[PDB]
Amino acid sequence: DLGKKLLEAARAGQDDEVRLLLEHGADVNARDYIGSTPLHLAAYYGHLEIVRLLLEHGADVNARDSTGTTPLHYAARLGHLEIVRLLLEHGADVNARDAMGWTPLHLAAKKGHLEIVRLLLKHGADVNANDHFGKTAFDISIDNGNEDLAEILQ
Repeated sequence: DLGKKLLEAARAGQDDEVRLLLEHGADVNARDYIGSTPLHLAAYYGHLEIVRLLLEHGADVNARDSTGTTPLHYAARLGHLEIVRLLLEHGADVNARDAMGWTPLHLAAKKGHLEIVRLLLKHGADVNANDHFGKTAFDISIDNGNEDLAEILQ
């Protein structure tokens, strides 16, 4: 159906094809078999323009897949700064927790993405949020010995 096509196009970074499918009425929140939406896949693969088009056509900014992962979780983990920025501006839940209890801040902390960390903090990320391991993003920075991040967070 059109939603399957939309999922594939979003994943592939096909700006024009996504716009075409949306204009022919593809379900903007179509789900794959793990509950990914197109916005998840665009966030994962770093397709800014596609995230923009999807939001414009009423994509759920706070969709969760079957594991509780949101698009912002992917963008934060995979280092896509400008996707983090756009998602945040469209109302992404800065403190969403995935199945492990990780917020975007935790995930950006794990991968050492300093500008994402700072941007998350500007938009109200909870520096005291504990994951299911009992760790804050600051604990993670101390466990990775990432001085720059620990300095930002401490």
